[PDB]
Amino acid sequence: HARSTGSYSLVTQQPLGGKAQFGGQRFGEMEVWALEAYGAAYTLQEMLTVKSDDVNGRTKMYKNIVDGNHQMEPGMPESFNVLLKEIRSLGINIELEDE
Amino acid sequence: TTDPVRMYMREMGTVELLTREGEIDIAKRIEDGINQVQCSVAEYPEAITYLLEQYNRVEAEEARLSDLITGFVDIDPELAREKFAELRAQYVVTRDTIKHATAQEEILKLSEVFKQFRLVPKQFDYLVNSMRVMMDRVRTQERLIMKLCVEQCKMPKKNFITLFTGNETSDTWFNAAIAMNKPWSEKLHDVSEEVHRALQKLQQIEEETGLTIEQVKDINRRMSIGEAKARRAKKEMVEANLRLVISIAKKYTNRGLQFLDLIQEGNIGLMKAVDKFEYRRGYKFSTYATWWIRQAITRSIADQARTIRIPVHMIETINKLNRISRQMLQEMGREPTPEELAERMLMPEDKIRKVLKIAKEPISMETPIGDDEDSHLGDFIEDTTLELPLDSATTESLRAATHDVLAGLTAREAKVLRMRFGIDMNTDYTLEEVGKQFDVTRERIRQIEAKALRKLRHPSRSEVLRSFLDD
Amino acid sequence: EFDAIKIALASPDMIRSWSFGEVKKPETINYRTFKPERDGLFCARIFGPVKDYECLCGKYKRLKHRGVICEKCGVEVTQTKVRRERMGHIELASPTAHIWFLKSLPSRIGLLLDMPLRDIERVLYFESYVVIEGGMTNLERQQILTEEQYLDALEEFGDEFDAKMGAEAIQALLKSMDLEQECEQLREELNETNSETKRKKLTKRIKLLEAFVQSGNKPEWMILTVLPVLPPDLRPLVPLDGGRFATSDLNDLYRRVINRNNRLKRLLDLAAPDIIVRNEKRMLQEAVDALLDNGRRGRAITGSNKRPLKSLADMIKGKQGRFRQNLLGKRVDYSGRSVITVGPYLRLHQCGLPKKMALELFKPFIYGKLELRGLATTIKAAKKMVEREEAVVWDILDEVIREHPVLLNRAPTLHRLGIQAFEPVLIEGKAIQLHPLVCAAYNADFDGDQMAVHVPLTLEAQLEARALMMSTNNILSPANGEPIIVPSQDVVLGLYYMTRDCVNAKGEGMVLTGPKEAERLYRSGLASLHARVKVRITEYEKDANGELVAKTSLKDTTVGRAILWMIVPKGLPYSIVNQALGKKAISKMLNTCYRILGLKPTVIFADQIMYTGFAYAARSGASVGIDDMVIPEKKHEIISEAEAEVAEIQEQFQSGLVTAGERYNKVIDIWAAANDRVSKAMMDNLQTETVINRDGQEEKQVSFNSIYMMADSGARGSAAQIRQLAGMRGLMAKPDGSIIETPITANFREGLNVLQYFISTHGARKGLADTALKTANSGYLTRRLVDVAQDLVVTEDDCGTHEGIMMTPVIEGGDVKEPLRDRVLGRVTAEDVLKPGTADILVPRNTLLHEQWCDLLEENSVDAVKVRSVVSCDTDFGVCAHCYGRDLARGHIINKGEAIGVIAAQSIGEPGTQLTSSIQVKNKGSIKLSNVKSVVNSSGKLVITSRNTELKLIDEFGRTKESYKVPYGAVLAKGDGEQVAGGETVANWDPHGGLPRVADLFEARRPKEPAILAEISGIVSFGKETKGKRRLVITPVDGSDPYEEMIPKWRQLNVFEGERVERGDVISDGPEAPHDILRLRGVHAVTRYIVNEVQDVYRLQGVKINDKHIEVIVRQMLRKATIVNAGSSDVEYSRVKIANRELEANGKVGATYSRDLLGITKASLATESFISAASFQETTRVLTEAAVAGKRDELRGLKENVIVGRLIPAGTGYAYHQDRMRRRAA
DNA sequence: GACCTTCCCCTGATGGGAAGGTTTATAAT
DNA sequence: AAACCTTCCCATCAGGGGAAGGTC
Ligand SMILES: [Mg+2]
Ligand SMILES: [Zn+2]
Ligand SMILES: [Zn+2]
Repeated sequence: HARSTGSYSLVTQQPLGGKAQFGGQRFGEMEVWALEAYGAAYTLQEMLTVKSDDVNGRTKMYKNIVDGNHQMEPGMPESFNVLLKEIRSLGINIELEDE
Repeated sequence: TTDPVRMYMREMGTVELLTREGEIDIAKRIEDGINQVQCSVAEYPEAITYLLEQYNRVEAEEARLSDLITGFVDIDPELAREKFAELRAQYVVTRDTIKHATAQEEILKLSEVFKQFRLVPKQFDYLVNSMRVMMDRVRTQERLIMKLCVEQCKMPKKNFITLFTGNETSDTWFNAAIAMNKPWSEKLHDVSEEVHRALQKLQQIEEETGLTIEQVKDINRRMSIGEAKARRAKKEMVEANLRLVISIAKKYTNRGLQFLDLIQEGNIGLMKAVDKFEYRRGYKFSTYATWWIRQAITRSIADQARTIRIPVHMIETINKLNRISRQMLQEMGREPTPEELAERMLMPEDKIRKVLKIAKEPISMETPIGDDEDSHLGDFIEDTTLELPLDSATTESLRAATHDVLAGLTAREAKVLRMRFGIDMNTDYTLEEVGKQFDVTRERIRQIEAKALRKLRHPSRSEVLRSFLDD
Repeated sequence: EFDAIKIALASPDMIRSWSFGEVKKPETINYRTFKPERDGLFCARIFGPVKDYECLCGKYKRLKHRGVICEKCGVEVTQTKVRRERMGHIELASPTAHIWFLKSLPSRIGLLLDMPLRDIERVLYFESYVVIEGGMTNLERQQILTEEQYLDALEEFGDEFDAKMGAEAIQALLKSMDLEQECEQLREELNETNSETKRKKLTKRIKLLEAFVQSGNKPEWMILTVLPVLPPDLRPLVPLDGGRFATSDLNDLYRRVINRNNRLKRLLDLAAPDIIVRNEKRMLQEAVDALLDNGRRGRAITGSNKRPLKSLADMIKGKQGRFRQNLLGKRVDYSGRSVITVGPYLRLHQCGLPKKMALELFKPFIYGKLELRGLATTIKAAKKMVEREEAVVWDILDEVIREHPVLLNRAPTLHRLGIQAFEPVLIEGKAIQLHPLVCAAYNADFDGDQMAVHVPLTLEAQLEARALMMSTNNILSPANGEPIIVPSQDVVLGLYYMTRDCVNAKGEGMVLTGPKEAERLYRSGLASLHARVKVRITEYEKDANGELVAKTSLKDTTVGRAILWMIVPKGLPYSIVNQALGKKAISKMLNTCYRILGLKPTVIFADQIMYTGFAYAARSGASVGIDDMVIPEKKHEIISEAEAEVAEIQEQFQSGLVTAGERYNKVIDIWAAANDRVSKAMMDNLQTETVINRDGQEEKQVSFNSIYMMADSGARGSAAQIRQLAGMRGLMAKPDGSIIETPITANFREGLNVLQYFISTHGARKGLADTALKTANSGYLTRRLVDVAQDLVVTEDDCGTHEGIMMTPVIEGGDVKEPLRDRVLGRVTAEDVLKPGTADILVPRNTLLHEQWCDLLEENSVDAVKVRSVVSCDTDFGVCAHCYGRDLARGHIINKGEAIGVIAAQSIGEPGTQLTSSIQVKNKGSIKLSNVKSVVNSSGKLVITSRNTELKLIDEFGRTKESYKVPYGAVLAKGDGEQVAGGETVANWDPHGGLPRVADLFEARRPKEPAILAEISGIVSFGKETKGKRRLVITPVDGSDPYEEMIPKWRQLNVFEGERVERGDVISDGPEAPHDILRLRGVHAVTRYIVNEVQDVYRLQGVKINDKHIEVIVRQMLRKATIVNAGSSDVEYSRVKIANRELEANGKVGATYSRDLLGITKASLATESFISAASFQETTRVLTEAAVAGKRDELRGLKENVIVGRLIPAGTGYAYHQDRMRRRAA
């Protein structure tokens, strides 16, 4: 099975790992470690930024890939904003500082 | 144990039960307190002036007869015409005779005819609040006139109470303390405006409530005692019969609602059944309290069970449909037909399917999917909101194609098209809207638009745009 | 757009800041319109519109009037996505404590008042009152009382005496509390009063106070006055198939909190008694706490389902869910998977990718490249063109694949090689072709295993897949310099088959010009392949200045080795192809090729070797049949003989000559010594089986049995499987370990019978389960390793320390296990190492000890090299390139930016899945004792008196090649510094593990039977009689003598009484505690210990890993320390080491330190970044604690960055972070 | 040409109905 | 669960008016 651009989970904007073949492959922690071992940094980023999360990253990367321009515009993983919500909805206040 | 259900289950074992003695014993105490607070209103001219306004408006179609009175301690509609002029036998004997010597022992017989008319608690509470607002109004003036002399002029509190206790009406006490030559005396001429005019809202009360400033304090002084008696009795009542609420609440286990929620929503109905109970009828309290307890549990369930709240009526109707389908399992052998309950029920036929269609419950997204793996329902949930990128690219391409094509037409047609449609502009414009700032109106634009849409309908200038249509 | 993540306490007003409304009605979508209800949990007015750029009422639909709150509903028509950002709050009626600040082990509210937890828990449940701010009364400021205690207490003091009950009391107590005045008082209680008891909680309470102030957040906020709600998009109610609605448990819990708060307010305004309202308050606290963390009070279940609903905190921690299954590992687009197969024709750099897979994968590239070349009008048309499978799109796909690397991954990713980049090769079908040479690195077979593909997007990810991840760039493993690319089964078999010779092959002994003619002989069918023919061959060897010189000459060889010579590269000589050429030989040949000619030649050499191997191994027949297994005709006898050897032992036990556990060994020993007979019966009959006439003279040579060549080549069949194949297979034992006195007596060829198969079944089950259930064990170990490592990267050029660990060969017992050259290769010297003569220079201060210096130091007798290590390096938040070493896929110095921590953790984690009389000197030399006390006795010879005694051997070189230990009272026949003959017995006396092991070694766990150590020199002395345990005093020599200790008498001693014993001596026997090894010895001794022990368990089986890696873990274990004095200073080692040393450069006095020893899981606990900790550690705790302190994370590291989705500060990310951080903060 | 009858669009009525609220009396712990 | 009752929101019906059509 293989997938390039499929659906996404509602809760966390991640490629639906269902639909039994149309779903995206899982890139667990060990895979991230293997990437960390090499100097590959943009590979890991585009993995967990463009190809999974970043409601804008997927769209921008796709609109670029067709223009012959292979360049990612990394944003913010939606899972992390959801984590900020789930932590801040508690009696915990998490925030971000300067540019 | 830990769980807060244990704190409660053994918090009631303290106050011993009350049967055959307790009930009738402390109900008399309840009534003996409300009798103290009731006669407090018996002497309140504002209550008379307020009763006249709400009385004559009953004969003018505003307020119902049985909506202002629960009865008379003296369901008969004929017992009314006989107690609306016989009670005035003391109405005008003490009011216009102040012109106030013999008007001191003739106030009880005028107030006696005022305790034979049981008003509905709705207006009764307004009367209690009326006396409360009168006390607060009178008192505001005292807490004004006091701190204007003590906290400002530095006078002893006792020299204030000594000169104030007894008058509380005129200025004969204030201007008399000027000759005391005390250290606070020389500071009484500056506040002679915040204390003199202060009686304008204090002394005037006397001509409204027809009573001295001090009597207004006596009334509430005893009224508070009466209401305290009532409170202290009813709390013990509900504490005693508390166990009954649990006995009733244990009949609703899997009601989409925790146990303590049920027992509490039932305690509310227990309190309600208490406040509206008369020990005179003889009927035991266990029979009466059960109605309000069980109803405040049932309706509460109907209101807090479903995550999607449903009006009470629908809950009743659905449960009835379920009952009929239950008692017919043994008749049909397995289960009734869909259009069968239509007749057994009072409702019509076609409403059954909708009533049952909406009767679904939400499934927790954490419900593990098949294979029993950690995979849950919330993992297979898609997102049909975001448009796929394969279409976003088409949008960004059509934008440019339309831009180039429109830039191929004339200037007039260009702005007219970008106007009639919301192209690269906030909010497209109507016909006369375009004509408003294009110097020729109402049909000029109607011709320009058709001409441009035709110059684009022609090929060799539409191929690019025409490809974007695929059907 | 951000470079700092902070976490602080949530104030009841800072909550009202975010909230866009107050949810009042505990409702949802209506019931009949499916529309949100006013002030409900989904209220569009409070949170946000249902549709996109559309209001709930339906009056404003156009995208024009965006910012406007339609007075109809109050719903500002905007992006519906904002319903994911829209917070909310609830006006809680009665105060409610936050469970997290009361239930966590360091109970925040608990030691914020020094008030024990069991007291506050009684106050909350409304089962006791509590005093507050008494001032001057009979009661304190914090004191508990019961019903009857509060009864006649208000009469004594109506005013100035307040005492509340429940959450109101706890809160108001936290409000009137002075976190300032109390602090100034707790300072002296730690100053004067001794007795650690007076310093147990105080030393941690003063810290909570001062940090509670320094952060800024106030203690009253420990009680949630306003409960914030979660956006409805994070807890959707979305419908589903069939009409059923799917909701989250967060809803049920929120709805509960709202219901109960409403009920409480209704009572408070309905004039209810206390027995009702106090029950409602507790129900409210219960619901709120179960909403934040469900499973700490009573585990509030859900509705129709019995399963407990998931609360807020539960949506963060755990291997499942957020932070572990979301932010570190996510699914990805542009990927796939399939069943992998062979693919020999492929090069070592390319892999076969199925066509349809490539089409679906590169869809976005295909569309654009089509619309560009004038073949598709617009993107939509290109979609239909590829959806129709038009012919042109195949060539378009071939144009887009061209040099576009892809990534292949094997399901368990142990090491970094688990993901490797290959060059796509379009292929028909659906199977993924994989290169056989890489199957070793991937650790995959072709029995159905599946692999995943990943397509890079950025030009960067395409370059990193060519210059970092490409297959031909990863040849030698980083864990050990040995190449990870070595021929497997078929290849080595074909080569070994060619490089063989019998004696009488068709036309042997003749001569030929060279390889061309030898192949002309083989292919024609005139000559054999195994002939002993000697021919001429030109062996190139670049000599004398680097100039290639081809010296042609004749040599003795075979027709086969000479043919194989055609593949061999230029620089390599002919001696590499003159042997049997087994697996263990082909590998070393390829290794010499690599470090002689370079990367580029080695690659093509490997590919050629594979092709030729497979071809020859195929055409050699090379099969197996029933007749191949040669059952020794002596078997029958050899069996019955040892079968009757027990018939005497049986009567020996039946009469009473031997007891049970005595004749047991009588059977076991004769059976074990008889199994060698049957095993060697087929062995010596199979190693010389084939018998042929050399020119006409009968003679036996190396056998040609099909099964045996597979063994002598190492292709598949090992040695034990041979003893099992033809002869009977041993004796099994029950799970007890009771080996059965009933061995197997039948072989595998003849066939096992019913009885014998049962014990085999147990053996099989033990192996199967022990290997299967071990997966999670090794995985867990390597996981904790990576969590202790990550932040460690190579940044600093050179630290500037001469320290260096002292590298000496392992030489132990009989013979060396690993020479000094290995544990020094590629490392760096610390101090100038010289010849055996003093005042010389064999090597300067610090230089890369590559192969050259290795040979140079090997010439001399210098067996002791001072090498710098990572355990000792002057560097802050990193390491210096020199101290690490060089080891990589290249022999060059480690680059500035590679994250050595992760690669080391993997280098230890991948090999984890493989684990579970007198002395006789050998070599000639001279006896050299070490640390021994001796005394002459009757015999005149020498006897040892010191328990510890080393027996080195100073040969004519001056080195040590022998090291034996001899116990107390030994028999010596030479003495110290005495000459010995060829194996003279100079010693005589009367003698009267796995992965769970290395886990303990890393965790620094205290041993079961510790061994006391000495703290100073001097004569030791006894002391007071046996009271409870015993005593022992320390008698120093010159300095102060306050040291002593209590050692139980139930534990035997070893140290000598009236004898000097230096610090760190063996005061008793048993294992050793690393904590006690750091104090009395130092920082180098402990690391030298952990490495030497952890290396043994791996040395047992076939595992080799450079000490460097383990050194990195040791260095990460002592990153903490304890301060001895205070000094001029006002914990972390690096931070204090710089912060106090900057003022120590100033004339101000410094503060001394003491390295602490934290296990890999205890060191991963404390870390500058709190996010990285809460990622794997106990999230719920970590966040609570790092929240009260107002801790501030700047991320500075790996896992944090991958969380927020940023270029990791390492490698390619380290260069970007370099250029950014340079001008950053400057 | 007016006068009477006719033909369509706003005010506001006001019939219908869904949704809520208050009581219910043998005792009932 | 049934019984009698008030508020609100519905989506629709007599009634008014501004002109409109057609002829003794
Ligand atoms: Mg396999
Ligand atoms: Zn609106
Ligand atoms: Zn260094």
